[PDB]
Amino acid sequence: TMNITSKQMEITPAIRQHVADRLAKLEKWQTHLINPHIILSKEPQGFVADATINTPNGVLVASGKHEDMYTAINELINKLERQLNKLQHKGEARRAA
Amino acid sequence: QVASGRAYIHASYNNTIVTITDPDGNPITWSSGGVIGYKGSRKGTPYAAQLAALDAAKKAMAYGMQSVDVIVRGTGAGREQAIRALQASGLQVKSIVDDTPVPHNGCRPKKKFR
Amino acid sequence: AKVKATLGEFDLRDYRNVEVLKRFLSETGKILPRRRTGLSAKEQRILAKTIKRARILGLLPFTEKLVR
Amino acid sequence: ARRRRAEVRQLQPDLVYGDVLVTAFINKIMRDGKKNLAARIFYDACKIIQEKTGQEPLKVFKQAVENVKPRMEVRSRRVGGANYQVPMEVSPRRQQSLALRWLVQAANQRPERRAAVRIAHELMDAAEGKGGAVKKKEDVERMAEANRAYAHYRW
RNA sequence: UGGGAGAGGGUGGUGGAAUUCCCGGAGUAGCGGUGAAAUGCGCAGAUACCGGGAGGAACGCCGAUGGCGAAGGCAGCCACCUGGUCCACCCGUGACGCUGAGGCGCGAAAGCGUGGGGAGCAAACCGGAUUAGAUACCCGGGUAGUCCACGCCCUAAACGAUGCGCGCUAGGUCUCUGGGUCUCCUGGGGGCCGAAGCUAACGCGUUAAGCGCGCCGCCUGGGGAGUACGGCCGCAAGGC
Ligand SMILES: [Mg+2]
Ligand SMILES: [Mg+2]
Ligand SMILES: [Mg+2]
Ligand SMILES: [Mg+2]
Ligand SMILES: [Mg+2]
Ligand SMILES: [Mg+2]
Ligand SMILES: [Mg+2]
Ligand SMILES: [Mg+2]
Ligand SMILES: [Mg+2]
Ligand SMILES: [Mg+2]
Ligand SMILES: [Mg+2]
Ligand SMILES: [Mg+2]
Ligand SMILES: [Mg+2]
Ligand SMILES: [Mg+2]
Ligand SMILES: [Mg+2]
Ligand SMILES: [Mg+2]
Ligand SMILES: [Mg+2]
Ligand SMILES: [Mg+2]
Ligand SMILES: [Mg+2]
Ligand SMILES: [Mg+2]
Ligand SMILES: [Mg+2]
Ligand SMILES: [Mg+2]
Ligand SMILES: [Mg+2]
Ligand SMILES: [Mg+2]
Ligand SMILES: [Mg+2]
Ligand SMILES: [Mg+2]
Ligand SMILES: [Mg+2]
Ligand SMILES: [Mg+2]
Ligand SMILES: [Mg+2]
Ligand SMILES: [Mg+2]
Ligand SMILES: [Mg+2]
Ligand SMILES: [Mg+2]
Ligand SMILES: [Mg+2]
Ligand SMILES: [Mg+2]
Ligand SMILES: [Mg+2]
Ligand SMILES: [Mg+2]
Ligand SMILES: [Mg+2]
Ligand SMILES: [Mg+2]
Ligand SMILES: [Mg+2]
Ligand SMILES: [Mg+2]
Ligand SMILES: [Mg+2]
Repeated sequence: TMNITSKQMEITPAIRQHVADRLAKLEKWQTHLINPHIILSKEPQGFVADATINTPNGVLVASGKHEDMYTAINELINKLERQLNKLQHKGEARRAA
Repeated sequence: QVASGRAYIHASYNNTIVTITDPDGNPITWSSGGVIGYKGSRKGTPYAAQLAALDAAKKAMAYGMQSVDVIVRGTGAGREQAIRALQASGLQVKSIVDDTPVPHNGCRPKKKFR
Repeated sequence: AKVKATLGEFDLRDYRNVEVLKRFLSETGKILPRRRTGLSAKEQRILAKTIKRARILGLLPFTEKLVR
Repeated sequence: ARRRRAEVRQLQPDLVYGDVLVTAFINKIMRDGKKNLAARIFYDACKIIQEKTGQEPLKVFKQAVENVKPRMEVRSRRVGGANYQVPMEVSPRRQQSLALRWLVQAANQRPERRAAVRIAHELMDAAEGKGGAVKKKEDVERMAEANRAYAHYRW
């Protein structure tokens, strides 16, 4: 199941749940999101949201950076979406010749 | 019943059909990848053409067929293999003429062919 | 084995001379390339034109099946 | 692997028959590097196949090996958007291995209680074309025969 | 005045290959189609094969790094009408020249009007797949249209992204077409590689993007915008 780490930060069950809510955007692709891991951290210049997820066709590893934590969590999701979609459709790329 | 005839091999990228005619041109029997038992793209293979030419020639021989003229149409995979099989069949093969139809730039082809 | 050589003086504009002309056709009946007729540009054009007229007349084929 | 071919290891002949093959088959009986036990079971089996069938362990075993040798098999190769099962001839090295592996495996699916008995039996049944090991070969051989159409797709 | 090559243009005829449909025959369990399938077609007899017929459209080989045209473009074959262009002769005219704001004509395709025509193809549209979804790509269908006549539209990566004419500045090689004293030379065209030189570089280089004169058109930061308003054109779409 889904695990979130807050590194050198205190975050609420609210913020935690909001992460589950943004991550669910990945269920769109209808494949097994296996032991997804979200990490939240506050660098000098803004927050960082890292995630590492394995699916039947591979791994999603990506990282968001923004002055705003919520905005970084989103940028994380985009990077994850793009990778996941690249995983799911790259195989179709060469059915001919 | 007739001793000599014709064997037409229609060989396309999806299939091989072989029909055996009389000398005048009328069919006595025929076969194809479909009749020999395959569906789908397997019909288009050389092993498909092989069973088709055999099963075609075999049914003919039972009508007293003995010598054939081989006519070939198409540039499909299982073409050349189809010819092997007619030779190996127990049939004579007096000739092998390729009469694949080609236009002198006629009708516009479908899109997939441009 | 160039065709132009294996013949004596002949008319390139003579469309009724089937015996000369029919040598420039592939066994499939097609007009042969310059590399096999040994013709130059200028002459090869006169050839093709008179072969075509000839096929019109019935003297030459438009196509022939390939025997093996 | 990537650079040059692999070299088959030469096995040391077995001291009850001097036979390169009995060695290999012993090994495939061996769990946890306990070779002595692996010999015992094998040899015990031979005693059994001598007792229940008055003819040579060696002669018997060697048959049940020839009868489980797969001559053709399918190996997969994706072409386009389908994973085709391609028919392929099996090199004698692999033929042997498969035969040995299967014999042990089939035997270890048998219901008789002691390891020595099962081996003895699977070998008996396979020398006579019966049993899981031979059944594996046929399944494998039918599978390849069925897919005869894709033979020209072979590497 | 002699000659030349060429899918240059217009009209009228006219040949064979193929596809489709119809008719006849013969034959039966599938055909077709994809990466794999499915829709679809097929025992109410399809596919594949033979013979007959109908109709439209495009002209395989020749064919080319080919040719012709100012450009758009132009290709089976025949005849007629007709343009451009090159060569040789050095015969005639006597600067009659170059460019060209406006104007006029021509202008791929799509599109439009009126009337034909309609085999194949195919926007729209239906359906099958693919896919997370798939208003697509791939598959089965399919109407405009694609074709002809006549009249419109007037756009374009209408490109060599290179305005026209003249003169001058090494050559090497391939090629089309002339005329020679036909080894070879001399014109006109099409490519390549390069001297000098140019150029931000890339590259250009007697087919200049080199060195110069004449005339024309055009640019002056990106977006907003080829939009608005006005005017002119157009049946509309829309154009300037
Ligand atoms: Mg990191
Ligand atoms: Mg797996
Ligand atoms: Mg098929
Ligand atoms: Mg087994
Ligand atoms: Mg009929
Ligand atoms: Mg009936
Ligand atoms: Mg017919
Ligand atoms: Mg003079
Ligand atoms: Mg002028
Ligand atoms: Mg003007
Ligand atoms: Mg126009
Ligand atoms: Mg038009
Ligand atoms: Mg139109
Ligand atoms: Mg119209
Ligand atoms: Mg649809
Ligand atoms: Mg659907
Ligand atoms: Mg669709
Ligand atoms: Mg379609
Ligand atoms: Mg269609
Ligand atoms: Mg129709
Ligand atoms: Mg209309
Ligand atoms: Mg309309
Ligand atoms: Mg261009
Ligand atoms: Mg030009
Ligand atoms: Mg411009
Ligand atoms: Mg100008
Ligand atoms: Mg200028
Ligand atoms: Mg010359
Ligand atoms: Mg000359
Ligand atoms: Mg020109
Ligand atoms: Mg030149
Ligand atoms: Mg050219
Ligand atoms: Mg150059
Ligand atoms: Mg220099
Ligand atoms: Mg030069
Ligand atoms: Mg410059
Ligand atoms: Mg501005
Ligand atoms: Mg406007
Ligand atoms: Mg516009
Ligand atoms: Mg206005
Ligand atoms: Mg303009």
